[PDB]
Amino acid sequence: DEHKAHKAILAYEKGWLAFSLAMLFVFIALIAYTLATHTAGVIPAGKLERVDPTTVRQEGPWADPAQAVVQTGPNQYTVYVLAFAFGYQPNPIEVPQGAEIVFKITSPDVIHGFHVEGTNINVEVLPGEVSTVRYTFKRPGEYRIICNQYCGLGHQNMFGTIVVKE
Amino acid sequence: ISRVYEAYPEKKATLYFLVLGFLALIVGSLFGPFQALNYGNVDAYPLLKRLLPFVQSYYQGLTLHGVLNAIVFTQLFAQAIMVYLPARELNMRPNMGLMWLSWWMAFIGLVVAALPLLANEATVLYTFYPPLKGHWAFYLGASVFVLSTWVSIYIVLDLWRRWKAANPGKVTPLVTYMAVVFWLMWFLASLGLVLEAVLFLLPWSFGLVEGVDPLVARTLFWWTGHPIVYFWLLPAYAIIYTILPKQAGGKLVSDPMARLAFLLFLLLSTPVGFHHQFADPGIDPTWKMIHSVLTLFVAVPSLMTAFTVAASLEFAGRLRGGRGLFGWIRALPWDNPAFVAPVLGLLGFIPGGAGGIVNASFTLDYVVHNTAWVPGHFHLQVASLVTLTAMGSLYWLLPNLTGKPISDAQRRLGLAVVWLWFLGMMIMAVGLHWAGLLNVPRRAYIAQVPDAYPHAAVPMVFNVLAGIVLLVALLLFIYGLFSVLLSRERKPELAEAPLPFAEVISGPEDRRLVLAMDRIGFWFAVAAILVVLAYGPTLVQLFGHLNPVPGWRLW
Amino acid sequence: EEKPKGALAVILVLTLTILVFWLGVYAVFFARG
Ligand code: HAS
Ligand code: HEM
Ligand code: CUA
Ligand SMILES: [Cu+2]
Ligand SMILES: [Xe]
Ligand SMILES: [Xe]
Ligand SMILES: [Xe]
Repeated sequence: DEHKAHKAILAYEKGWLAFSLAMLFVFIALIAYTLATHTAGVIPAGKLERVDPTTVRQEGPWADPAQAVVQTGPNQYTVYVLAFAFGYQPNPIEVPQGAEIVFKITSPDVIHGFHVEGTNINVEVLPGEVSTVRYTFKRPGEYRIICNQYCGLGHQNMFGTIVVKE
Repeated sequence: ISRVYEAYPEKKATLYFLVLGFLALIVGSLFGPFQALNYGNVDAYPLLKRLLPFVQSYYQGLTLHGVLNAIVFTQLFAQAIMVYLPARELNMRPNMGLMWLSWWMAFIGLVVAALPLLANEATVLYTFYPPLKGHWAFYLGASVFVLSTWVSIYIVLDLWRRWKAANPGKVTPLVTYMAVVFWLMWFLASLGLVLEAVLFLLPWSFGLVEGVDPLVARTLFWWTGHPIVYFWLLPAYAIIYTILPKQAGGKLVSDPMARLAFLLFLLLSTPVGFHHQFADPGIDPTWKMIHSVLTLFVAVPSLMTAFTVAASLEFAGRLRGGRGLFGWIRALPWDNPAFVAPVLGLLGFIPGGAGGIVNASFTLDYVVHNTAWVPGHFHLQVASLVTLTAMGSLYWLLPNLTGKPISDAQRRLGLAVVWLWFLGMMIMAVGLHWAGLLNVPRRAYIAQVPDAYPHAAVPMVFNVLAGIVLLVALLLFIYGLFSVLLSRERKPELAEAPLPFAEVISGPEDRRLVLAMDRIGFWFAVAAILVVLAYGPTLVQLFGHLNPVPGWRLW
Repeated sequence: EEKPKGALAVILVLTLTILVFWLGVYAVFFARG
């Protein structure tokens, strides 16, 4: 008693530990799995791609919203998106289904979020930096973009739109 | 006018830390219910605006909420517990010059930062992410406030060194061990914020520079930004390991398991920050994977804890006449809020941690990042476990420090407070997690766009319920806290009582294991190499290609 | 006395809650891929 308890407890304890690590490694594997599939496309680009937030909408890929989408492969479209204080450009963004859409998103002011309702696209958008994410919609239609990073007083109203064309 | 202050003057300083801490918790938490209603799709803010006229927007309120609750309350509680407990264990006195200088730093720093916050000059939330530019007195105030802890680190290192000298060869006592690796951990951790503040935020808000690189700023932030939650937790763990078992009528079933847990926190708390930056650009995916792994390892200490504590409570339960596979649960002292409060805390901490381990799984984070789920996650962690622990500990700590006793009336009002808070927090956590799976973003005044989230109809109800429950609980806490700090009933003899530290069951195999762990200098240096290795590569590459951008005020 | 049945029971619950959360969300991740 009490000294008995002690050995028992410390015994089961090592058990519990070995079990726990095992289960953690199982998660480690299942994560590594997703990193090998198509679904890992949403992981932001690692390379630094610097831009100037004060000239972003005057000269460059983000200047003219009518130049936002650009076919850059046989089935690859690059969309230059701008998240700015209280909206998105272009609005709406119009893309084809079953194509690989490469988003390159930046901000002329503060930090915004780019959350595409119904997808795994959830990326922070930093001024002075390009956030590059890849994604292939499968399902058609009206995807809503939500800002999920506090940006000011109009944050809660900062929505946008994707039109993925059937 | 207190002799009890004159042999134990560390008692007084402790009390000032606690009181200042709970005041901050009260003030911050007012905004809670309103924020819960807001997530229930109700707009209560005009009512608030009518009561508290200085309140200019939902976001000013949320800045006050985060800052007073998550930053101020938690740091002052840590400072009070992780200085006083080791001091009483060692029966030594803390350099009282320095102790009172640390309390002033925190108090002056608080008041300096309060002004701009209250005056709507710093509505940037508790994470204050550039380019959002607050007033200079917010950054200066916070700096001083946080730096206070550097003094606390010194004080406990001192006490340790002095005890070491008077007991050559002896292993560091448990509580003091916890507090030492605790404060060393925090020192390592705090360098990220201090670097951000000294290199960028302070010159920036003083005028010296016009720009700040957002990516480096938030990379440095989250250097500190993760370990800081462990800075919130471990004072509660210190109490749960070394005080709860006694309140439950049992013993800590393992000393070395408790040391191991805290050692692992020193080792793995800091080099995991990129888990907060999964959705950021300009950080290598490889490094994110690495940090995701280290983050799952940092879960191990809390997995250990969950067994050890559980074991100790089972053990306590049995001593009390613990029946079968759940008898021990009923045999515990559910009539004592010091016991109840942190036990409930630890209940909610199960969903809490499970959420965290989700958030930690790299790719899975894209599901929940910046959504109502993350607030769901952390109210189970800090607003429940840590806060309940704190509240509960009023029932033994307050009397120890003041000599004021605790009526049976107060003890029962306590229990009500504790059950409501806990029930309120659980309801909310379902609300927020559900809403977060439905894409509802966090940090949003969503009641101002009523038609935006129709699919979150039923969880919005839960949030409304929580808001009401937690308001009541908060009110009853204020009532009950003051009733205890406003009476003149004073037994100096209970002020002279020992802290209800629990006894520890020891084994043979302890010795060598405990001895290895006491090699603090070694383990400190290993902890620091880990930070260099986890952050060094990335930081070097961000500093090579700085891209500052101007500030903005959008409130 | 003996085997810590209650402790085990607690970590069981913990284990199960972790699995429902993880696998639960792992599901949703693929559903949104
Ligand atoms: C004090 C509160 C804090 C704790 C503690 C905490 C724990 C973890 N969290 Fe976290 N968290 C993250 C991952 C973790 C992980 C892996 C853990 C782990 O340390 C948790 C381990 C816990 C366990 C493994 C549970 C053990 C359970 C026990 C020990 C209870 C047993 C009960 C008993 C024994 C009682 C029995 C009683 C009877 C009567 C039978 C991640 C991802 O990596 C994010 C970013 C999400 C995003 O995208 O924004 C994050 C976000 C946050 C934020 C938001 C920050 C912001 O505003 O940006 C806060 C405030 C926070 C606080 C805290 N969090 N977390
Ligand atoms: C009165 C009880 C409380 C209620 C009803 C409550 C409710 C809420 C709600 C609904 C949010 C979401 C706000 C949003 O994202 O727009 C929130 C945020 C938050 N809460 Fe609480 N809370 C309470 C107490 C606490 C306590 C005690 C703490 C810490 C000890 C805490 C820490 C935080 C933090 C750090 C945030 C996020 C701040 C930010 O995102 O800038 N809360 N709270
Ligand atoms: Cu853009 Cu919130
Ligand atoms: Cu963290
Ligand atoms: Xe700061
Ligand atoms: Xe502060
Ligand atoms: Xe934080």
